[PDB]
Parts: sequence; C-alpha cells; structure tokens
Amino acid sequence: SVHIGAEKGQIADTVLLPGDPLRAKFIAETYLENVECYNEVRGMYGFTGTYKGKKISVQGTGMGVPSISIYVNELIQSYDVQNLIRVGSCGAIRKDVKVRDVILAMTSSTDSQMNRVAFGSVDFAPCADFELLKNAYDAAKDKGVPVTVGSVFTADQFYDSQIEKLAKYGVLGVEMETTALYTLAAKHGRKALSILTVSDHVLTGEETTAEERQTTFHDMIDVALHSVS
Amino acid sequence: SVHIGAEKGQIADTVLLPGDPLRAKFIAETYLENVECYNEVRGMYGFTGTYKGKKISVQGTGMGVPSISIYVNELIQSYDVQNLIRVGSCGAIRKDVKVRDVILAMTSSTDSQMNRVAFGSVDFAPCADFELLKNAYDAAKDKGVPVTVGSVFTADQFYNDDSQIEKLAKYGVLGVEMETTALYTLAAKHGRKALSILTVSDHVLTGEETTAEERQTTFHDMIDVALHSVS
Amino acid sequence: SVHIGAEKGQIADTVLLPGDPLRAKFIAETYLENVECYNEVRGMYGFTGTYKGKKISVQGTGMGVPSISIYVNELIQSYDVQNLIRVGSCGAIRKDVKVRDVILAMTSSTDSQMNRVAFGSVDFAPCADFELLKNAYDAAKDKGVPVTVGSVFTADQFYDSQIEKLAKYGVLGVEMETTALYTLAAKHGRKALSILTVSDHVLTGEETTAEERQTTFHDMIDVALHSVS
Amino acid sequence: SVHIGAEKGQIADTVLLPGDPLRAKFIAETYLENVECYNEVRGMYGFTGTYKGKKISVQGTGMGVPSISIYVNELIQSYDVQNLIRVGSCGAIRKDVKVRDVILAMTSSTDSQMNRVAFGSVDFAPCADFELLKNAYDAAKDKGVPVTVGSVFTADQFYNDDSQIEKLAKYGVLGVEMETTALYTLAAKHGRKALSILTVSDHVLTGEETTAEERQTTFHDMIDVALHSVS
Amino acid sequence: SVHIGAEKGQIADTVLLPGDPLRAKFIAETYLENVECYNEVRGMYGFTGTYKGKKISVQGTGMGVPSISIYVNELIQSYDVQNLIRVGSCGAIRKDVKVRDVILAMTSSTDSQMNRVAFGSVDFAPCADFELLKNAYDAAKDKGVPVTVGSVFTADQFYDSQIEKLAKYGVLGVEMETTALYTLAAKHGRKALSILTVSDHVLTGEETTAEERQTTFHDMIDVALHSVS
Amino acid sequence: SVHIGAEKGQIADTVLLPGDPLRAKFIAETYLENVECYNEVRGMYGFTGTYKGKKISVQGTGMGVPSISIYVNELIQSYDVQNLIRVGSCGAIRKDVKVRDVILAMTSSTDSQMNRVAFGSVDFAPCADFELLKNAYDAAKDKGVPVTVGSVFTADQFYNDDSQIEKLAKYGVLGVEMETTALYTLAAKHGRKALSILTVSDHVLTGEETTAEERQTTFHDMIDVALHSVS
Ligand SMILES: Nc1ncnc2c1ncn2[C@@H]1O[C@H](CO)[C@@H](O)[C@H]1O
Ligand SMILES: Nc1ncnc2c1ncn2[C@@H]1O[C@H](CO)[C@@H](O)[C@H]1O
Ligand SMILES: Nc1ncnc2c1ncn2[C@@H]1O[C@H](CO)[C@@H](O)[C@H]1O
Repeated sequence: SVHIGAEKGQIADTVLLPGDPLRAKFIAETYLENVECYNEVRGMYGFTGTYKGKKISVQGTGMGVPSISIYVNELIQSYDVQNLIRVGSCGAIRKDVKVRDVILAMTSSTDSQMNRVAFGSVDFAPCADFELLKNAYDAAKDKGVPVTVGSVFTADQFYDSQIEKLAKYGVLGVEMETTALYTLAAKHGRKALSILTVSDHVLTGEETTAEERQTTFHDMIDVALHSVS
Repeated sequence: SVHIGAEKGQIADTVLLPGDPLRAKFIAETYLENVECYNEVRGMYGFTGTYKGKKISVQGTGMGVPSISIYVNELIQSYDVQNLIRVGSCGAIRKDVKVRDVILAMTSSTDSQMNRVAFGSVDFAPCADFELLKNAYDAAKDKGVPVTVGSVFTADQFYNDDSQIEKLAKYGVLGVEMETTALYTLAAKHGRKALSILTVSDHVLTGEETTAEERQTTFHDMIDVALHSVS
Repeated sequence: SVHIGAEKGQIADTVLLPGDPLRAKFIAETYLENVECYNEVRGMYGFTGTYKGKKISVQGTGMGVPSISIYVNELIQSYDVQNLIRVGSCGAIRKDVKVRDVILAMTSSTDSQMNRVAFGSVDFAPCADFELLKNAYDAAKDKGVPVTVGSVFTADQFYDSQIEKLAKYGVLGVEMETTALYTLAAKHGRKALSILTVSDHVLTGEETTAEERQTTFHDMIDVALHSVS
Repeated sequence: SVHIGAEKGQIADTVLLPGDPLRAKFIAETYLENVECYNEVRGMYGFTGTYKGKKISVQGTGMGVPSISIYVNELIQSYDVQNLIRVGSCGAIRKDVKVRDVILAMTSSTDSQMNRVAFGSVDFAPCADFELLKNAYDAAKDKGVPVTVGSVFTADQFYNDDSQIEKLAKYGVLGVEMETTALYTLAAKHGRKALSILTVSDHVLTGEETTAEERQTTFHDMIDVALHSVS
Repeated sequence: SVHIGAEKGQIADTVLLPGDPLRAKFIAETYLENVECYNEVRGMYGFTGTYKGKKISVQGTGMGVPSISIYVNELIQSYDVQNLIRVGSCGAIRKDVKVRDVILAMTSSTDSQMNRVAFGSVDFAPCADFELLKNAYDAAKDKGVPVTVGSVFTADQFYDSQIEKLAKYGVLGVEMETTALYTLAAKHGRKALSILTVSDHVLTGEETTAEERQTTFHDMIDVALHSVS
Repeated sequence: SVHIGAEKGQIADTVLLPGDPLRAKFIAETYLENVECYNEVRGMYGFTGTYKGKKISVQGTGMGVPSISIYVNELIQSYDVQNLIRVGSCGAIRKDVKVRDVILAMTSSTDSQMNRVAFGSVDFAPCADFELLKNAYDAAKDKGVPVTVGSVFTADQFYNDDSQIEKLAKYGVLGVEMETTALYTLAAKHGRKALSILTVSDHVLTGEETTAEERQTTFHDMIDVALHSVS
C-alpha cells in the first residue's frame, strides 16, 4: 500500500486509529507487549503489539476526512483489517456532555462532500458497527466508566455556523474523522467504531485540565482494548 | 392541534407509531387494556390503553416524511409526548437481512430534502435515542427474538426509477421505508426519545415475497419487543 | 396494486383526489349515485359512483408528496386511470386571494426533493393538463363561480421561510400534494389538475369560517364534476 | 437605463420580445403603423408603433437568461412596462409536437441557476399570467391557428453534451428555448403580466428540419395571435 | 454554423470577442486593414481584417454565459478557431483596482450553473491559456501599460450578494462571459484569454469618465493585438 | 497556536509547504543553512533555516484540504506568514503532461465542499498570486527547467470509485493532488500570497509509474525553482 510501509502479516486484524501518530506511539509503548513499528512512511507511525494475547495494531491517521480515508482504505484493501476503532478527542457542543464522559458515536453528521460525491441527492447516514459499539458500552458499564452514546459532527474545517444548530438537535461534539471511517468500513463490510473523549467545550470556550485529559484518555484506551479482548 | 382531535390527558407519554391506522387499531385492541379511541380526524386513528401498569398510546402516522412529521410535531408540541416508537415494516435490500429479523434502526439515510432545507451543506445524520434502542435490544435478547441493529433508508418515492437502493445496500444499509428520518430528526430537535422497530415485508432487490404467516410471526415479535422495552 | 384493494374494472377513468379519505367518503356519498367502496386498505377509502351518467371514482391520497405519489402511481399503472383531479385546500399566502376563490393550479413550486432526485441540476416545472384546466375554468365562468388561476407551493413540511418570498413572486397558496400529482401524471401521459379552496391566510393568521368553507367546498366539487361531464 | 437608450414615453405599456433584434425590426415594420426606433445601444434594436389604436413596442432581448433578464428588468423598472410577450422559436423535443403548432407556455423548466440563487432548496416554477395566456388562446381559436398549451425547457447551453432533453420529453415537456424562465420569473416578481408564444424551428431529437416556407407561415400565425390577444 | 453566416475561410485563426457587436465594428474599422463583414446574422457582427500582416477576426458575443457559449462553440467547431480573446469591461469590486488598469483574468468564479451541470459535485475552475496571458502581460509591460493579473467573477444576473464576499477573497471585478469562454476553449483544446477594462466601481458606485474609458479601451485592444503579432 | 509549537519569531515570512513532514526535514537539511526545528506537535515537523540571505521555513501540512487548512490558517493568523508555497506532487491525468514537467498551478478545481459551504450557489475559483507564479516561471526559464502552467484538481478521496478525473482531463486539467484549493483560498482570504509547485509522480489514467531517479531529478528542479523564485 502506497502510504503504509508494512510487510504482509505485520498489521493485526484489529487496529486502533488515533489521529496523532505520536499518540499512536504512546498507546503502543504504554499498553502493548512485544511492540514493533511497521510504518514510518510520512512519519505517520503504525505499530503492532499484543494485549492479553490478542494482536493489536495502532495506526496514526492524520487530521480530516481525506487523510483518514487514505489509511482506512489501505488498511482494509491491502492488509485485510476487520475491526477499526478510532480513539480520539472531540469538542463537546452541549453542556450535558461532561469532561469525563467517554463518547461512543452511533453515527455522524458532516459538511464533508465525500458522500454527496457518491450519492448525490441522498443524505447518507454512516453507522457504527453495533457489535463493536455494544461491546465497548458493556466494557465501560462493567467498570463504571462513564459513557454517553449518541451522534457527532465530522467537520471539514477546524476554524462555527450550525455547530450551534447541531447542538440543538442533540449532537454531542465535533471532530474531523468519523464520517470517513464509518462510511469506508461499511462499504467494505468491515467493522468500525469511534470512541471519543472531550478536549473542550467549544460554545462556552471551557477547556479541560491536563489531569482530566490524562484520565479520560486512559479510560478510552482501556475501553477500546477491553472490548476486543 | 389541527390533525389530532384529542383533549389534553388522553394521549400517553409513550406512543407507538405504525404507518397504517388500521394496524394502530389492531395493536391497541389486541395488546392493550381499557382502550379508548381519541382521534378520528382523517380516519388516522389513535388509541390509548394500558400495558402492565403504564399508559400506552398508538397513533397512525400515514406514509412518508411529511405525513409522519405532522403527527410527530403535534404529539410533541401539543401533547407533551416523551417517547415515540415507530413500529412498522421495511423492504430488505440485502440478502443477509432475513425475513424473521426485527430491525432496530440506529440511524437512517434519506432522499428527503427535509434536513437539507434546514442544514444546507450539512449531511444531517439522524439518531435513535440509545436508551430506547438498548431497552429494545435487551427485551429482544431476553426473549431470543432475532434482532439486527443497523441503518435504514427513508425514501420519498415508494416507486423510484432513479433508485440508488443498489448502492445503499453495498454500503451495508439494511432496508427501505418511508418514515424514520423524520421521526428521529423531529424528536431530537425537541429533546424527546425516538426509535424505529421494523419487520421485513419482502426483498426489494430479488422481488421475493414473505408469506402471510411469516409476517404474522414477526409483527408479534416486533410489538412484544416494543411494549416490553418501555415496560 | 399494493395499496389499493380494487378488482379489475372497479375504478373509473376519472378519479377525484381529496387528501382526507373521510372527505372521499363525503364527496362520493353526497354527489354520486350507485356508490361502491372498492378500497379500505389502510383506511384510505376509494369509492366509485356515477355523476350524470359518467363513472367517477374518489380516492383518498393522504398528506404529502410521498403519500399521494403512491396512490397516483398505482391508479395509473395498475388501474389505467386517465384523468386525475385533486380537490383540496391550501393556505392562501397573498391578501388578493380571497376566501371564496376557487383556485386552479397551472403549476407548483416545491421544496420536495422528488424532482431534483430525477433531474439533478434541472429545476423541473410541473404542469397541469390545459384541457382539464380550461374545462374547469369554463365550468366556473359558466356559473359565475369565482376562480383564480396561478401557481401554488407544494411544501414538504407543514410546520415559513420563503413562503414570504414566494408570495412576492405571485404564488397563491401552500398545500402538500400538487407537484407530485402533476409530475407523475405527465410522466405517464395522463391528465391532471388540482382544484383548491382557501382554508386560511397563513401570513395574517386569518382563518375562514365553517360556512365559508362549506360553500367553497361545494363550488370546488361542482367545478370538478361539471368539467368532466 | 444602461442598456436601453429611450427617453421616458417612447416605450409602450405592452412589449413584444423576440430574441433577434433584426426580427424586432421586421415585426415593427411589417405589422405596425408610424414606427420609431427608440434604441440602438449594442444594436439591440427596439421599436414603437401602433396596432389598432394601441401603442406596441418590440424589443430584441438577445439569447439566454442573463441577456433577456437585463432587458426585462430595465423595461419594468425604468419604463413601467406592464405586459411582456416573448415571440420566438423553440426546438420541439417530442414527435407529437408538430411544426405548425404555436406554443403557449404555461410554465418553463430550466438548468439556469437563476432561481436556485434566489430560492435555495426551493424548485421555483415560473408561471405565465393567465389572463394573457387565455387571451392568446382565444385569439388563436378565433382564427383556427393551431395551438398547443404546455411547458418548455429554458436551456443555458444551446449545445449541451450533458443534455437531459430526452428525460424532459418523457415528462411531456414540449420544447427547448433559452428565455422563458427569466421572463416569467422577473415579471411575476414586479407584478407584471408575461407570456411566451413560440413556433417550432425543428425537432432536436430526430434532427429533422422545417422548411423556410413553413417557418414563414407559423411566424405570421404567432405575431397575429400575439397582437390580436392584446387587441 | 447556425448563428454565424460565414463561408469557409472567412474567419481568422485568432478572434477578438467584444460583447457589443457595435464595438466589434468599431475595433475592426479602427484597428484593421482590408476589413470584410462575414456575419450580420441577428445583427451580431463579425468582421475580418489584417493587423501588421496577421489575419484577425472580431466577433460580437452578446451578454451572458449562454450567448457567448453559442458563438464560442460555433467559432471552434465550425470555423476551427485556435485563439479566442475576450476584450470587454468589468465592474471593479476592490478599491486597489484602478480605473486605468488593464486586467488579465487567470480564472473566474461564477454563479452560472453551466459547470455544475457538467461536473455535479465538482467545483470546476476555468483557466486562461498561460501562453496567451503571458504574451499579453509582456506586451503591456513592454510599453509600460498598467496591468493587473488575477481573478474575476462571471455573473448570471446583472441586477449584489457575495460580490461583497468575493472582493474579500481578492476577486478583482465582475463581468458576464469569462467562465464560458475559458471552459469551452479548454474543452476543445483551444487557447483563450479575457482582457478587461474597468467600467466602474460597483461597491462605491464610483463611475469612470468617458475619457478614462477611451484610453483604457485603446490600451486593451493594443495589448490584445500586440500579443498575437 | 494549537497545532504549531513555535514561539513568535521562529517562523519565517516565507514558508514552503510539502505534504510530507519527512520531506520538510529533507528540504530544510539539504538546502538550508543553520536549521532549527520549531515544531514537533503531531510529528508534523517544521523547520526554519536561511537561503541566500533570507529566512525560509519548511512546514509539513499533511494530506487533504482539512489538514493543510489547519496549518495554513495558523501560519497566517498566529505567525503573520506572508508567502506560502506548496512544494509537492500530483498524479498526471493527461498523456501530454510529461514526467519531467514542473507544474505551476494557476488555479484548482475541487470536489471539496469547503467553498460551497462558504459560497452557496457560487463556484469559487481559487487563484495563485501572480507575482509568485511569474517569479517561479522566470526562475524555471532562467535555468531551463521544463515547466507547464495550468490547473489541477484538488481531490478529497485519493481512492475514488466515483472519480471524474476522466472528464477533468478532457477539459485540460493537468493533474490531481489534495491541497491546492485550500492553500489558494485561505491565503487570498487573508491577503497573503500563495503558489503550488508540483512534480508528477505517475500517470493515473494509464497506471504508468515514474522511476525513483526521475522523481529525484524533478524534486530537485522543483525546490530549486521554489527557492530561487523568492530569492
Ligand atoms: N419495499 C418498501 N419500500 C418502501 N416502503 C416500504 C417497503 N416495505 C414496507 N414499507 C413501509 O410500508 C409503507 C407503505 O406500504 C411505507 O410507509 C414504508 O414505510
Ligand atoms: N433547438 C433549440 N435549442 C435552443 N434554443 C432554440 C432552439 N430553437 C430555437 N431556439 C431559440 O432560438 C435562439 C437561438 O437561435 C435561442 O434564444 C432559443 O431561445
Ligand atoms: N495520483 C494522486 N492522487 C492524489 N494525490 C496525489 C497523487 N499523486 C500525488 N499526490 C499528492 O500526494 C499525497 C498523497 O501521497 C496527496 O496529498 C497528494 O497531494
């Protein structure tokens, strides 16, 4: 695959997808045993290790629909990946989404044109694989890890209009990857889920503290890993 | 309200929404105790009864986004309805979607322009209330009712020469109906809880039909799951 | 046909299309001789009787483009109907549309996506069959029944934006069916017309009285029936 | 106004709008008494004369929505024109539309973005003033001029590889031209009366051409109907 | 060709395209030797003469995308034209565009639907032929003729919204033809350029004087002619 | 700024923008004197050095409109960057576009919805700053570096089953990449100067690949033109 420097058999059937390749390194080095780096192409690191006997890969995606679409498509078509789990942050857009909540995205809205390019007059609604979702939910509920299940918004432009309106329709937060993941996974018959923590409140400008972030990042990765193994 | 002839207090917190008002009569009379008809306007019948210590209402919605939108808006704004559960059918668009499966719709695609009118360049993904969806899932699992959780397509044209159900199937979409996008959107807008529970009435892309007996089974399974889920 | 329980030959070549199936029953029972009910499917009643020797059917359509599209398509493809006349109400959006005017719709604007689904970048303008229209107009003018001829708006959402703008372009009123009727009739080479009365003024909130409604409903049905026979 | 060099009072209440300014000269000089040319700007000629006790003006519009929009806007806003009647040709897109038929356009479809720019998610259907359309119909019937009443397609691209005239024909659309949507929209916006009367110059979907003599006949029939309709 | 009354060989390989056919006559009669008029169809004059040995044609286009599209398509397909140069005016939309600047359009934005009809979900960006552009630029710079190189807006509706926004994105001015010229030329592998003078400032309402217009019109035609010969 | 960990004064006026942060390291270390790395956030490296008496910065942008938009916005708004030059590759979509040609993008088409979100019914054509484009052209000509000036297509989907690169090629579009529309749009919005200089990495519509040696040559030619153009 053009953007991934891996040999046959170097990437697991289950891949965690953080946006930041340095966070990919962090997750692998912190949570996994017998870690190997199978990709340094573009400095977008991919690693493979084991977690409680299960082979797991962790692959940086970059930011935005186009960047994640590249890596998801190559992981699927070139490396036969089956389960794809984004582990990221989002900006919360409602006050009832709390700083410690781990969010499981059922679906995502978008202003990306990726689907209108495919479907024209059809509004395509991306969907998480329910088995992965319910396994993640059960993993959180098993521990007492606070979890909220709803929809997100996949934005094409980091730097406001209608986020305001989307919040009024109960949308939980904004990030830049989920629509692409969910759509491409489903198109190839693979399983996908996006697990998200809150990096801030965008409407009130209320940031989260570094300590709060460290805790929720742990809960997120633990949920991702517990649910597949 | 203009389309529902009910006095305040006649409609329950929790409302099942078949498309067919004759099916609403059937549901209410078969499953519920001490049933009153509260609406006869346009023959779009609505009934209220009790199921295991709880008020349940059953309101026909009619067919298509605009029709169900009217009923859902009025139920929410004039009758303070909290929980809205569509109980209906869809045409399966994948072979792997079996005739016995009860479908729980996480989300719905659409060719309705209802959301584009509101959202412009935003593809709005409508979303089921997860609490209701999980309760329905659990109640199916409790009984062993076969269940599949995924997305549907909310079509504006039952008969469509320009149909892209072929493409939507390749993206894993389970089935086609005509109401869900509207239900999910309008409930979410007013902070109310919504879910669509669907049976399969045929496979659109093979033409293949289900038997009358098969439809009876799965309808029962669907209403059972629906009522047990809200207790 | 899936949604219509009629035997071969039970439905006339000319069908009146009220939205309300109870109004379908009312029209049939009040205006027609030797009435039979050929459809109770979904409680969306269809009846056939005679008016001055001519066989006439009256079929409920329900509300909205999708619902009428079903019944029009089945009446055309399964029952070979030739002339399709909607008899309904609309909300008037201009002050010069009076409470007693019977409206004949030449065409209709819409926010339904039904045509953009078919035509993409093309704005399709639905058109009434002129023969039916001119026959209706002549029937009204013959009696002195007040009639206004122009365009309407076919709305997808009963519960404002741009109705305001449409009024400024001379559009007469708002209803929820005409675009579908006109488009599907023309597509199958059949004849269609929508005859409408005023249920209220939407911009001023000015309602019509029950007596005013009863009179105009009579004038509308009499025009529909006089023009085909 | 910027595109019409007329002084106030030189333009009549009632204006015929050929696309071709040389045809405007022909109409005015052949049919009208005591004719003045009131505009030479861009060679888009405009003439005023009399027909049976009434002032009539004849203004070339040029080709396409943007061009006719300029003339129509200026005629309305600067010259208080009340009645605007396009007299022109279209290509037939159906076999059942005959070369001798004068077309009266009830409405027009378009691939122009002019209305989407204004109306967003609304498909605006432009509409002829019924009084003018009925007067034209009556004047044709009075003479036995063959007439067909229906819709046309207002195209932005005379030459179009991506053309959907095939589909528009299956929906009963009669013919293709390049002006009507603009005329009908802009007149309606300013509360003025508009109508397009059209002859058939060929069948686009067979390629088949009309003779010069056939075009002469039908042009006469069209102008006759037009002038007799306004008396 | 339907709209052009020319015999084979009457139109040069290089055509100047003013919007006004009277300006076509003016340019030909003033700048060219041995002038012939090859087209009077619709009074949309086309002329052919010589400039310093080079055969040159000057063809009126009319106003708007549809009108220019007709003449460009026939000049290309029926008369094999190679180089097509619009010589027109635009309304300047920025204060830094001066009344004496000759504008060379690199590209143009539009609210014409012509390209969305072709490309659907794609924003097509029309492009001037760089060879013609750079030759024009060098011709101006050779003389000291003031020249500004950027983008324009091709409007479908002479009689405001977003012109305001387009100015903020550095767009220079508004006219009604360039998108069509650039798109159709490129589609047929031919060379196109639009050279423009300022007829006024649209935002401040500041008009140019007749003398200023006469000077810039001369500079524009001289640049068009000098650059091809 | 949130994505760039630089203190004020560490980023130059003039910034080269490769997509690949490892290529930014390569450019800065190969071509520049006294280089500092000013950013390590997300491993999207950014370097500042000197070239012939001028500060030059080299910042990885990542792949696609949303990614480069973040970097470009932050460079402009937080670091007062004046000149932004993308140095990268594209896939050729025409046979007449040769592997050795350095491309200077006058404008870019896109299937990104970024401008439609802003502009509605307007097709926004983004535009290179002509001064920068002309300086690059001149510096290529000064050396005899083969150069082609034209448009590209900025794609949202590297892998696209619904691709219209076939049609875009017939309109003379030279090549496909994933960044230019964003660069040109956002620079123009903030009154800054932008240009994209591109090498060809293969022909997408024949499949045909360039050699490693050919890619080395043309990369050198591109960076040479880029640095010589800003002096
Ligand atoms: N194949 C199908 N296509 C569309 N709607 C269907 C189908 N099967 C069942 N339905 C549902 O049944 C109704 C019409 O019979 C629609 O409201 C729709 O919701
Ligand atoms: N086949 C046709 N296609 C498009 N326009 C036509 C056709 N026939 C006649 N016209 C009219 O004639 C003009 C161009 O000759 C256009 O303005 C258009 O209004
Ligand atoms: N054929 C191609 N299609 C899309 N992007 C390409 C191609 N060749 C090079 N690129 C550029 O390289 C990057 C991905 O390798 C993209 O950011 C894009 O800008």
